[PDB]
Amino acid sequence: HVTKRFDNPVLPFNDGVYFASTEKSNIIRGWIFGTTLDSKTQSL
Repeated sequence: HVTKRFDNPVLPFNDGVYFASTEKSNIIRGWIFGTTLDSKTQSL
């Protein structure tokens, strides 16, 4: 909060990705993966 630090940009997924999370309050909720993110393609 402090800046409000709303960090959540689109990032590439080249050949597999390592995600590490430090949490204390169950704040990260999920993940989305795909190509265009506009229902033109199939996304998960």
